Amino acid sequence: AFLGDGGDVSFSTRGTQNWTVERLLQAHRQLEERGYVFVGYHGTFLEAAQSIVFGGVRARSQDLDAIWRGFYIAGDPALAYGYAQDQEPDARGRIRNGALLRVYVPRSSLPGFYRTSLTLAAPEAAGEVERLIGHPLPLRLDAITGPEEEGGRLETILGWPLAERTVVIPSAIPTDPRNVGGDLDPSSIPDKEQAISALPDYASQPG
Amino acid sequence: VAFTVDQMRSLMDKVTNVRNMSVIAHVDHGKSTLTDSLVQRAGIISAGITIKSTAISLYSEMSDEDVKEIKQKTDGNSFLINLIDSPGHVDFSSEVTAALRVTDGALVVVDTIEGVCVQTETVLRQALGERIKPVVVINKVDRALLELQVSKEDLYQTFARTVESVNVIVSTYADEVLGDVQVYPARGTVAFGSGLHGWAFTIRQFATRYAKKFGVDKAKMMDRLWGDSFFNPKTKKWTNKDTDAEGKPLERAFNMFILDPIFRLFTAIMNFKKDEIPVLLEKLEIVLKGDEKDLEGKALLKVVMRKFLPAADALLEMIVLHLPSPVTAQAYRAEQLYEGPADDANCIAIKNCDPKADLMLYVSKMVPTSDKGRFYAFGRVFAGTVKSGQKVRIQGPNYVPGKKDDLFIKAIQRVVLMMGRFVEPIDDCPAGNIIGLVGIDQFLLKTGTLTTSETAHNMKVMKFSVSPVVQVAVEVKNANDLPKLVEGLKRLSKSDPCVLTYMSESGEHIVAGTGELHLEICLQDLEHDHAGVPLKISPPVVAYRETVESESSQTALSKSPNKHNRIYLKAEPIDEEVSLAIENGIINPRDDFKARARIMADDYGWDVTDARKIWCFGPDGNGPNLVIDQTKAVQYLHEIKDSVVAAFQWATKEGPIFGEEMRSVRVNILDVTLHADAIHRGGGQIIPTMRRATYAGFLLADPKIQEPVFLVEIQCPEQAVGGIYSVLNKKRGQVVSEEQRPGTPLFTVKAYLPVNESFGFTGELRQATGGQAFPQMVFDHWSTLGSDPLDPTSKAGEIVLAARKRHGMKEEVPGWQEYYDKL
Ligand SMILES: NC(=O)c1ccc[n+]([C@@H]2O[C@H](COP(=O)([O-])OP(=O)(O)OC[C@H]3O[C@@H](n4cnc5c(N)ncnc54)[C@H](O)[C@@H]3O)[C@@H](O)[C@H]2O)c1
Repeated sequence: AFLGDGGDVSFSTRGTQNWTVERLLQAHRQLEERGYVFVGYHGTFLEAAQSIVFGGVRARSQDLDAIWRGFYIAGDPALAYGYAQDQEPDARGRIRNGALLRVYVPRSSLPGFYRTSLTLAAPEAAGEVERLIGHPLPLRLDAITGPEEEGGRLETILGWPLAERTVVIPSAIPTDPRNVGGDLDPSSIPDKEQAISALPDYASQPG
Repeated sequence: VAFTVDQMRSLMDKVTNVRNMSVIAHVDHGKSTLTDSLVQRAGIISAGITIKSTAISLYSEMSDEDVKEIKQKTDGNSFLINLIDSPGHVDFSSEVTAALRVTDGALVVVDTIEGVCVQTETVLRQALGERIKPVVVINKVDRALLELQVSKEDLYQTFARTVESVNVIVSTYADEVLGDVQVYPARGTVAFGSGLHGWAFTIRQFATRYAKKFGVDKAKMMDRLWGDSFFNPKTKKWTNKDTDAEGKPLERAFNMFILDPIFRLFTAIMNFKKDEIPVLLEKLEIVLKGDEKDLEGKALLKVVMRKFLPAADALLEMIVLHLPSPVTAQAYRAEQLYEGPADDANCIAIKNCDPKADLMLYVSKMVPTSDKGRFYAFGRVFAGTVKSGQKVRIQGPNYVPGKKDDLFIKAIQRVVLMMGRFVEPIDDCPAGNIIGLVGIDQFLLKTGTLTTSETAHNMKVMKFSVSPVVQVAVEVKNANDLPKLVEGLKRLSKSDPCVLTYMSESGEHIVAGTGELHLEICLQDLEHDHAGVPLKISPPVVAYRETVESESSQTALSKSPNKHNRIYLKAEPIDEEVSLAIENGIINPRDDFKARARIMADDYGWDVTDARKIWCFGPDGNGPNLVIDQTKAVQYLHEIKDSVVAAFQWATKEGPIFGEEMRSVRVNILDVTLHADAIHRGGGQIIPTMRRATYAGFLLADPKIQEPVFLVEIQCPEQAVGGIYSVLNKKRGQVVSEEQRPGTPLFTVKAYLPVNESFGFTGELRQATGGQAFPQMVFDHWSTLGSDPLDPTSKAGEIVLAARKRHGMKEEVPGWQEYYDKL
């Protein structure tokens, strides 16, 4: 268990249950102590978070070119915040808020983390990425970080093999049920969480 | 007795022998106890679809000589008695009037010791205002003998004072158009007995028995059996002075021939005098059977008194012989029950109880049934005959012969007898009888008037409203009982048309009522019946509305998460007239868009252009809120309509101020930019966009909140009227009018009372008027607070902040910037 001590953690529209800031600091500490490192956030809907936190990140089909398949996370929680919501309304047409998740990997996987200035998910970057990771896409036991779009914010792609080795825990950053679609207000980010949200230094050159 | 549908019909066409009456009694007076004695005696049973008991049918048979005493037209020796159920407390005033309005007679139950209580007294003057003839029964006589052990003269004087206080109320409030309606024991309009032990008698009952032993017509015999009449035992002479020649006291007739025999049995049995009881029982001819010959104490006394003077027979006697039939009563209650001309073709048909004229059926309430979630209309035919399949004009509250508002020309699926808990279909039903109807619950909320005449006005309407102005949050104490509560709420909302159970966005289970008390009883039934599970109920909360005061300071802009879609809009207030029109069905969502626009344009000054660009109403797709399409040449605009509408439904259900429904809010979509590929204009993208833009526009249109306001009608004696104003002047109440009843000293004060000031109102009004006040409030209008909801200190802001915290929201109300596009 990597969720720390407390009640049963569940995901709701009212917010994550039994997940204070203090419990996060504990779980984060216990994670570092076991050789794990924080690499970013992952915004998604309630049922998904549940599956990830309690079942683990597992590979699945996704709408994109096969060479870019993998788990998608972002260093800046504001970016991942935009995906923390239902992507499709229910029968009546409700679109409820989601949850922000924190992704941790074994430090042993850090040698596989690289970065690039090029925009990802584009054929114009595939070559450079394949150069850095030292093999043809898709990503495997490695990860790539680069602008989600031209001039946009950074994103990180965890090759599924590496993504299935993550340990994900809830974030103390709450989604807003009365403002679904709104942008993350930086003042809603617990100063204590911001302190533990520093990202590792990624390689700009291949191994 | 078991009756066939043929027998009932044959019994229902003889209206002259029907007794429409209710029982006016305090619950702690054995109201249900005397009622039980009646149903176990005269209760009619039929020789699948069950309903909530609302009325009971009783059968009573009498002799040819008895029928000759009835001072009203009669036909035959059979009598149908409709015992219409009454509320369990005065507080349920609205339905207290409902029962009384469909009745003609009243059995007023009064206590022996305590006499007439404040409640029964208040209900009585209401019944008298409805022109209901009362007959009295002094219950709890058992207590006077066993506990108090009073003498025969003490008990008599006790009855004399009790009857005295009753006629004080009667002669005072009973309208002079009915003649002397006062009750006199000597005239068989007053009975005495104990509901508990199940015995009761009238002066007429003992008069009949001694009538032979004195070779005397019971007329002058029952005349003697009360008041100052004395039968000197030594001289065997009847006298009018309470002393003999030597100045010795004489026992009065009532104490001698009526009370003595009863006092004898009470003493013989309760003292276990085994040798007296047999002798005492024989001369009264009370024969015990097998098991009964061994009984002792109260066990024996109960049997002996039940066989000596059966309770139901004394009551049935007064009911049949002294209570007005539909024919006799409708003659003087018609003008009062008709909201139109007195010489109208229909009003006249009501006075004559004419079964041939246009139908005039009254619907007093809607009764829950086992046939799905449908309700069965309950009422009384005041004119014409109701038939199965017959097409009738269902005229609701707002209905007026002029307009076609609140009118539904539908057909009666089936007409049925309300046999207490069961249903019995019949072909038709002549005027004068109580009946139930099938297939009207979707046209009549609770009350209304059925008519077959295109020129007949509604009958005296009883003001009601489904508007949930108060609500609470239900929550199981044990997380495993969740399914039991979920089904409990689904059950609760079905037992009452005016109860609302829904789920807020947060997922909370909400129960909303029409008033403090109405919501109180519902939370009880839920935690004891529908669910039966320990519940955690939050304090009661008043329901508010969010609205705008002007047009948005500027255009509201908001883009989708994918940054490819944008919605430009602007909010503006909607005229109260219009919002009222929408709430009143005039401006209808399911109405043709062209026909509807003509109305809004001609009758409300709307640009017919905009009125045809209405995309939807809200919330629930019919509220007093509108989305108007004012875009120009937007490609694929229609392919997002379903989403935009959906968003508006949620945005109007819970506003940006503090989660409360919107009211009178017009949203004008000014412009839209969409991605070319429909893969990026799905619900997931548009819904939030529209939702947020609406919030931004709302917050820019000078936000305001509206509070619900009651209209309270209070009946109160002149003396205690001062206590009414005393309470209203600290509840922000505003007096509308103060009318006085012509003859009586009864006043009818009407005033507006903010719902958030009505909590415990009846309790305070009770004390201030000594219990003489008869409250009756219904939702009237919404009132916009002047104060700024965005200001935490202002009266509006105070409410807002308190609510926001209570909901766990950010204490401060969001600025339009939060929902506006983050540029
Ligand atoms: N989601 C983010 O936090 C994030 C961060 C940066 C960029 N992006 C952008 O979003 C696009 C993909 O969005 P996405 O990743 O949310 O959708 P996706 O199609 O890549 O993944 C599908 C969804 O399945 C859900 N899920 C449920 N159980 C899971 C499990 N056990 N393991 C893994 N996933 C599970 C995830 O929440 C995820 O949202 C990318 O192309 C990228 O450009 C997203």
